Amino acid sequence: TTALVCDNGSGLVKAGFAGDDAPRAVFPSIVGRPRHQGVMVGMGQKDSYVGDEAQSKRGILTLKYPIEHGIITNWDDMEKIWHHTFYNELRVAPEEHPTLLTEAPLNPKANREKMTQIMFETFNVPAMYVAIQAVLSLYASGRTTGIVLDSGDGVTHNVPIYEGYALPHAIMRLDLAGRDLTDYLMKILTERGYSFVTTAEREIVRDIKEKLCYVALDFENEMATAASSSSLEKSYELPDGQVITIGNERFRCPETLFQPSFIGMESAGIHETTYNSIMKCDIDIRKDLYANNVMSGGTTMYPGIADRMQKEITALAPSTMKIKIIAPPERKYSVWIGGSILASLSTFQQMWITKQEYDEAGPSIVHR
Amino acid sequence: TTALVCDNGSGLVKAGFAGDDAPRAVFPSIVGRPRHQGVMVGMGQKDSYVGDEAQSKRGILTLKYPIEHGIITNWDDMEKIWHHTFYNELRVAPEEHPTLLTEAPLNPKANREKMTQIMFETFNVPAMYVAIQAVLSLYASGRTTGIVLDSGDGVTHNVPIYEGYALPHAIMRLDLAGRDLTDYLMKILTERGYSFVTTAEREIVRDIKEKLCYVALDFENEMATAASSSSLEKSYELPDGQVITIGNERFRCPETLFQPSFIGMESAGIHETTYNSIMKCDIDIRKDLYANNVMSGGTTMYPGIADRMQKEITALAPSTMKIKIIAPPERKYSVWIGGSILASLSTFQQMWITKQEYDEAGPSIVHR
Amino acid sequence: TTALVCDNGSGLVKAGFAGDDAPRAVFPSIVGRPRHQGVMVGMGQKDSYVGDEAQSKRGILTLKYPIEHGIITNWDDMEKIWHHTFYNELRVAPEEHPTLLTEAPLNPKANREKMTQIMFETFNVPAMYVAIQAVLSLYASGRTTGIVLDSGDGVTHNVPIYEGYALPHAIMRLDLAGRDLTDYLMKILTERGYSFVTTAEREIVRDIKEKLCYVALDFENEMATAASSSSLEKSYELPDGQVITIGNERFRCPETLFQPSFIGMESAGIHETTYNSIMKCDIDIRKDLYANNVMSGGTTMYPGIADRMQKEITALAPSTMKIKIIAPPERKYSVWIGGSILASLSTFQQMWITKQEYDEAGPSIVHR
Amino acid sequence: TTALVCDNGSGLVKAGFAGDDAPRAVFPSIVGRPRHQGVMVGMGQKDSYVGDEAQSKRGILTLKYPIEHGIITNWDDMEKIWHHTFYNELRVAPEEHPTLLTEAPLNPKANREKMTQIMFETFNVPAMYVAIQAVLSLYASGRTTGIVLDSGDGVTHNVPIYEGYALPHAIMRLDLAGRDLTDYLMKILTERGYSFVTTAEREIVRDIKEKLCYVALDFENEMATAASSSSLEKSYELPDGQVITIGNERFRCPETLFQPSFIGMESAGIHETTYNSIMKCDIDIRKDLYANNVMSGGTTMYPGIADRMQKEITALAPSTMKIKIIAPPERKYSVWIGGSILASLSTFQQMWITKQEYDEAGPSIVHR
Amino acid sequence: TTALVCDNGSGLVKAGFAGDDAPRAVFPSIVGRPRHQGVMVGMGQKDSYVGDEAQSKRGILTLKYPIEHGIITNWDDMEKIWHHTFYNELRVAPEEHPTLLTEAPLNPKANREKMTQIMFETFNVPAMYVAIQAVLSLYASGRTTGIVLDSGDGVTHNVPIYEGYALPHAIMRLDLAGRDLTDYLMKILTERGYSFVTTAEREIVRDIKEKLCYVALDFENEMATAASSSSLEKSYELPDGQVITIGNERFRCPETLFQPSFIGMESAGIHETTYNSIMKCDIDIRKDLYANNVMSGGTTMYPGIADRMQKEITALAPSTMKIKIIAPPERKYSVWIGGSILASLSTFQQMWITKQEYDEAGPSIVHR
Amino acid sequence: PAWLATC
Amino acid sequence: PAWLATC
Amino acid sequence: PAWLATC
Ligand SMILES: Nc1ncnc2c1ncn2[C@@H]1O[C@H](COP(=O)(O)OP(=O)(O)O)[C@@H](O)[C@H]1O
Ligand SMILES: Nc1ncnc2c1ncn2[C@@H]1O[C@H](COP(=O)(O)OP(=O)(O)O)[C@@H](O)[C@H]1O
Ligand SMILES: Nc1ncnc2c1ncn2[C@@H]1O[C@H](COP(=O)(O)OP(=O)(O)O)[C@@H](O)[C@H]1O
Ligand SMILES: Nc1ncnc2c1ncn2[C@@H]1O[C@H](COP(=O)(O)OP(=O)(O)O)[C@@H](O)[C@H]1O
Ligand SMILES: Nc1ncnc2c1ncn2[C@@H]1O[C@H](COP(=O)(O)OP(=O)(O)O)[C@@H](O)[C@H]1O
Ligand SMILES: [Mg+2]
Ligand SMILES: [Mg+2]
Ligand SMILES: [Mg+2]
Ligand SMILES: [Mg+2]
Ligand SMILES: [Mg+2]
Repeated sequence: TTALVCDNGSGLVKAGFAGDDAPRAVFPSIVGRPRHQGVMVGMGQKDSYVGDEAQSKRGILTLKYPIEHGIITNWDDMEKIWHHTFYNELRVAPEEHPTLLTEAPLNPKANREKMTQIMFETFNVPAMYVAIQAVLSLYASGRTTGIVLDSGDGVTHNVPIYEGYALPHAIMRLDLAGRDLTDYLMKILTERGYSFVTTAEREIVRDIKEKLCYVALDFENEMATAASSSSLEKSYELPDGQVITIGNERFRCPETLFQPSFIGMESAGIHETTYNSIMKCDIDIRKDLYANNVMSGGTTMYPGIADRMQKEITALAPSTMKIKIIAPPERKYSVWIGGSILASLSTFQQMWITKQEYDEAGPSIVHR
Repeated sequence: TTALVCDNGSGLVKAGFAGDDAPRAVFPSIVGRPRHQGVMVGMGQKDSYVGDEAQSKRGILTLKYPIEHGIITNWDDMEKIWHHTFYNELRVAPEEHPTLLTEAPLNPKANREKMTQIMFETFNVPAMYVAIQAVLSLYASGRTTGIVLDSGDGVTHNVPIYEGYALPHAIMRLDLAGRDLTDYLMKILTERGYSFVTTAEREIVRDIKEKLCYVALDFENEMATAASSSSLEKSYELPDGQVITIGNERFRCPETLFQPSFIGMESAGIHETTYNSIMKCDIDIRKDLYANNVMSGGTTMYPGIADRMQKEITALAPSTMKIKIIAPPERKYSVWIGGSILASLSTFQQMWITKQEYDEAGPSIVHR
Repeated sequence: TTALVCDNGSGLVKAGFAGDDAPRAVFPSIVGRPRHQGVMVGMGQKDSYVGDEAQSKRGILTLKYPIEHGIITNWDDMEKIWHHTFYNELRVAPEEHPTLLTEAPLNPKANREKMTQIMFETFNVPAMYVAIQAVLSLYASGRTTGIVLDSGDGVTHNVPIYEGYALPHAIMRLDLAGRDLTDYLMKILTERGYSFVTTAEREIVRDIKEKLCYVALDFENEMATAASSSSLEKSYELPDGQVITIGNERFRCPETLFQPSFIGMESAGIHETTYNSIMKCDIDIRKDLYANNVMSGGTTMYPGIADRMQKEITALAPSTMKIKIIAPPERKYSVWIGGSILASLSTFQQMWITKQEYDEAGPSIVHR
Repeated sequence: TTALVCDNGSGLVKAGFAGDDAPRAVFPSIVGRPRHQGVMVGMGQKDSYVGDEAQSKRGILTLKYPIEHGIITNWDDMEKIWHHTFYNELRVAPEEHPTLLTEAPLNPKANREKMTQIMFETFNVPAMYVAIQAVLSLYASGRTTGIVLDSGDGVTHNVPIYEGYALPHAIMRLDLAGRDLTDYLMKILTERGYSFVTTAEREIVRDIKEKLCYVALDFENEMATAASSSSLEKSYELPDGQVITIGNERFRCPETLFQPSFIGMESAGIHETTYNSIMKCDIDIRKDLYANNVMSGGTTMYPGIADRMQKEITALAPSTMKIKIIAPPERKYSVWIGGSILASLSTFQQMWITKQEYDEAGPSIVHR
Repeated sequence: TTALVCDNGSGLVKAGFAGDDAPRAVFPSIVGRPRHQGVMVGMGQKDSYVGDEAQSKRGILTLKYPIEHGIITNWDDMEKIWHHTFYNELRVAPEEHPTLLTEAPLNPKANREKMTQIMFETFNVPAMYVAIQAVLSLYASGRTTGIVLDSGDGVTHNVPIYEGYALPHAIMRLDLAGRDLTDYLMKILTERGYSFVTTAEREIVRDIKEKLCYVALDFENEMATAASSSSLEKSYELPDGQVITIGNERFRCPETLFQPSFIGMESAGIHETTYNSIMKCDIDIRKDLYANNVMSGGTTMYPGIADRMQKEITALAPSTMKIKIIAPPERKYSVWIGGSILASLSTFQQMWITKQEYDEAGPSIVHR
Repeated sequence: PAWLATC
Repeated sequence: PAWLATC
Repeated sequence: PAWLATC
């Protein structure tokens, strides 16, 4: 039977069937529980909500993400997320389909071990596999060489690959992704007089970020332009009909990706991180990596991100090197697309971890 | 057996059986004692009259309400009222029927405690329950989301409810209701030379209010119209054949709901109160509250009250949002209708407080 | 044993036994003394005469009324009249019959105190009671609501009663009654040349008043008619056979009840007094009082009195009020009939004043 | 020029000039008319009498008050009274002095309008003003805070004032004043054997009240004392020389102020009315109101009235409250004295209603 | 010249001179305007009252705070408050002294800009400076390392500081302070029978809070002890002499600081907020922050607050950490004391913003 | 009395 | 009024 | 409330 490809991101769950061009189910990885006392007996007072239903009723719910920084922190809620995915979005019997899951590099081993245990013992999936997200993104890009820059909601990481050979010593990872940008945007919106505090309002700020934010090609010039003219200001209407105006906060929030000091991090920006990763590789490989700089993940969807990345890498890399920032139009689903491509290959059918292998070798088999 | 629903309002008692569409017994919550001395020996004269009989004999009695501002102040009178409604009006044995009572929010605890004690010890009711009036008002409307403005004889309050969850931190209450409007009408009728000072004449003034008062869409425009023409003047015939004419007093009386400063209170009007209650709620549910503004209680029966409230809220709230006020024809009995619906639901049959539970957990059980 | 009931009016004694339909003894309350020298030893002349015998020998006697304006002014004569009533008219033994007496409202307390003292300590009655005449008059009418207009020989008073409760603050009294009309008729009859100056001739004038006087529906029109014609003249025959004719004096005499200014009093008429008494009452009961104007007493026996009172009250009271004046054919004995009814009731038997408690507390008991 | 101050109460007219310490003219508000036939052509019979002229000729006159319960009921008689005041008593040209008038609170609006119209169009005053009597009482008492209990001939009212701010929602008013006490005394004196029925005799009874009545500190104990001893009795000599003895009627008359039920009113006594007025004010105001109970008007001149009021208020109010009652020896003229003080203030000269304003705005100006 | 230090917080204004030990002027940040009609002429009736004057006259005034949650909402009232502070409390010429103000962290920029504009233009101050309150608290404490927890009337915030370096990314702000506790206490007193609804009554509830409330070391056991015994009850006397008894409401009010869900807030308690702020800092800093928890502001004056905070933090923090909370006896004025110290330092004299700099660079200079 | 309606 | 403290 | 958007 066809396999399931489930990209358990920190912010979104993207699930579907191997071979499909786009994921069938795409809902936020959120679990909400009521924070007030119900007073009407006839109402269907369900004790928890997941995904889309949690977004709809977020006014009375407290929302919790079970995944933070690519690490599952609440397993009793991650189980609800997976149960929803299988039984209400895809509406399939998990035991009839092998499942392909994804994880970020340099993650704790216990995360993958617990994931495998839950898949084999609660859903009793026949066979499953766990793949590194950047490799799947490269698969989706349709090339065997390049350096992937995947940034989602919890983690940003780089993975250089040359002719199908991963260079694990050059892997890079930053715990700075869309959620940190959302928190920073919440912080700086306070300057104009808007106060967003509750977990429900964090979703409103996330929507504001997704709609009105962009990356400036030159930060200081953009700040000067904003401070002198109102042409860069936009308006957004909150759910209760009151309208807010956002100015230079539009491009200050994404700027954190290049100046992590904005949020108190000592790390280097994404441009410096990718340049350092490239320099970590062999001298004979760098020329190709410069020209195959792939981008994936939701956080790379800001307009102007590719231009800024190219400009910065050109500033860092030596002259006479040709730098390309490959930014497909479907970056949001590059990981899942690649997983679907990988799951449908005939040569991959021997890589599955079958239930019998798990039983005989134990959870440690997943590190093969 | 069928349950008993008794909406013990501060101005009227409305009692009946669960499942019926309207209350069987509806009489004023009045107790009257003779104030002169009898001289005829062959009569069956009695020391106290209750309900309608007190209204018929009001000429020789001092009428006094046992309930003021939703709080029971005289417990012997209240016991008399309850005895009357159970035996003379409904003609039932209380020990055979569970009784559903009502109360306003933010009332003293001792009120519920003593009500439960009287119901169990004196009338030997098998089980009872005390609900909140605004919640039952929603059942009467069938919906489960909305902000209820209940205005009776003694107390006006707001209760926002969303998806069956009450937001108690947003509940508002004013001690300004039909009683205060009757008193203010008594005060301002003196300007035309009519003097009502006795408690029996307060009933005449209440009838005048119920029959001739209305709410102005624009208060100053009506004030100008009244001074410009007698088109607004109406005549009322007193019990002794006198005919009295009232002009701008028709809409000055109910205007006190929107300008409580007329009676010396610095509280905000009902429109401001409901708007403030809505703004006390989460930003994600305000759109639904604005569109489900429900009205109940007697004092919401003035002609033009709904339009005035809609105009006021529309002024207060931001545009681009549909302000809609639901004013059913049966507003007067909505609380009792809802209590009837609730007492019949099979899901509610486990919420009754049983005598077995009460006589071992103590009077504090009623606060569950 | 049966209880005696006798109302000692200013003009007539009406005595009898409780339960009967009419008083057994009805005689004028006068005491006559001889005023000439006896010149026959064998005549067996009596020192004084009482009642009918005094009326028969009026030629040689000076007649004195012991009661004036419902106040006993001569106690020896009043005791003599009571002795007559008991031992010659009724022929009973007061010691074995409880006696019910009556008096007008707003009377001096000493009057009642000395009345009860004489009753207990002189005649040694077992028990006695003193009742207000208007209440008995209402009893005889067989109703519990109404404003009684009692008008005897000495006093005219109004007593509003609603459902058995008297309103003593609305009681009106007017010291203008049959005797004043008799005196006025004596005065105006001089215009025609007839001079009645002695106490004996006052009785003849009283008989003339009783047999020839009536109330004009419209005083001015009747005066004009009498001036323009002799159609209204009547004739009367004196005891000595001489004949006199009475013209407009027939209706001028009783007109004093409606225009007391004819005899120098500035008090209002009986119609206006009744209206004022009604307006002293609560607004709610005026409608019932207007429809239950009960008449009683001798002076309410003038033909046309009821119609004149209805016309005047209708003129005073507002429209839309049903004004009905109840004037039974037995008005003259209404007080005694009511007293007979009251004394025979079983429930009334607890309200007697037994001689034991009179001795215990003294005459001051009667006011309880 | 000097301003005129006229305190047109129900009982007396107190008129004078602003700045003087006491009213110049103080005469009863009486209009008498002859009620007999003149038989001496040579004498100056005169058609009507006013003030002291009527009082001294009351034998042949019928006396009528144009004011009843603070409301002018006969405007021709009131114009006559004012003409007397201006021309015969003060001997001034009213067109050369501005006049300051007074009226009780909660009066009909037409009362001020007719008063202003008569003053401007009949007497042609240059300017006038209409004040509240209870406010002028504070000016007379020389303080800015306090609750004034003003009780005259027709109306009793309470007015709380704080720091010069009136609390119109707490103003109380009773239609029970000296005239009602006079009528009750007339009624009560009948039970002792004295009959007063004419208008001229009402004045004798009022004089008896002013001379002999007092307020008992403990009513029940006083009643018990008078019933056991004659120490409380006093004797009064009528104009014709008859001497009447008055017993417990001395203090039963003024007791009506504290137990209005004696005269059939169900209102509360003056102590309860004052306490209720205080409890209508804000909780931070009550401390000062309790300590500044100001009394004014004639009916507050009964001996022991202040002590009885203090005792009753202390009983009602909570302990630890310093309840104090201010009873100046000149309580009778406190309203006029305050009017004199006010009319002389320089800061008040802007508040006069000049005839120009009346012409260009009509009577309606007086309600601003 | 000496500099002014004005700590205009949400509840109180604390003003004085730099270098002085304690603030000279301490008055509530209240502006009251009359809410009733004045009737007495002149007598110094002002159109508004400020500070302690408004508190004295709060019975007749409607009180409004110009600052809410640390944000100025009415700039006219704030100009009024500053005018009062400078001219009537301190009695100084603003142009003669440089003034030091304070502000809460994460406030709107427009607030600070408008404050600077008012200070320079309306008051013509020579130079001024705006400081973060938590920083001044450390100056007052006399140490350069620690995490300050400042809880005033409007805001509660945490500011970690290590060796004089702030950590802006770890600053936490919580819009829950003394005013919210006052409102919760007002709501919670109703269940016991007492109603406080007016602005003036809100000041009485604040006094009850400041006098009778305390923080329980173990909330559940404290609730049980209160329920099972009356040993915890206290009595408080209202201005009108009424005595109220308060039980478990004493510690349920400040318990909201640790369970904001009591007032419907989704945020975490102050202990959780401080722990989260500490965990936001670098691993090498946390040891010094755990031992230097500095409390400040009025709302940290509840008895037992320090013990509860220490217990909770020790529960959250790992063992082997020396949790220590510094609570000086004068926390209320710690911000002002720090401002006094800061303004006196010689090294600070270059930080003043002179009017030259302000007008040559615009308001934005204040953000440097 | 002396008013316009009641009393 | 009809409460326990204020009103 | 006192702010500009929420609260
Ligand atoms: N159009 C957009 N512009 C900017 N950011 C976006 C956009 N769409 C999504 N994002 C961000 O991407 C994050 C999720 O990215 P994605 O990688 O698809 O999910 P996950 O991070 O769970 O793998 C969200 O937190 C959101 O803030
Ligand atoms: N048609 C009407 N118009 C205006 N007011 C009304 C009308 N009917 C009733 N009322 C007012 O409503 C009050 C009673 O309302 P309701 O809520 O039914 O009783 P309760 O207040 O006891 O719950 C009465 O005091 C009366 O003044
Ligand atoms: N038929 C009559 N018409 C008019 N007046 C009458 C008539 N009969 C009696 N009266 C008057 O009624 C008076 C007696 O009234 P009554 O009530 O019977 O006795 P009292 O007044 O003594 O109680 C007599 O003085 C007489 O003048
Ligand atoms: N010394 C007194 N003792 C008792 N009552 C008095 C006294 N003096 C006057 N009165 C009563 O007060 C009334 C007049 O009071 P006042 O306030 O002067 O009149 P008004 O305010 O109606 O002009 C009179 O009707 C009288 O009955
Ligand atoms: N002794 C006390 N106990 C508890 N709370 C207090 C005490 N004193 C003051 N408060 C609270 O502190 C608040 C004022 O705190 P403070 O920081 O001094 O002023 P501001 O909030 O203006 O900075 C007041 O609203 C009050 O409720
Ligand atoms: Mg991803
Ligand atoms: Mg109701
Ligand atoms: Mg009779
Ligand atoms: Mg007066
Ligand atoms: Mg502070």
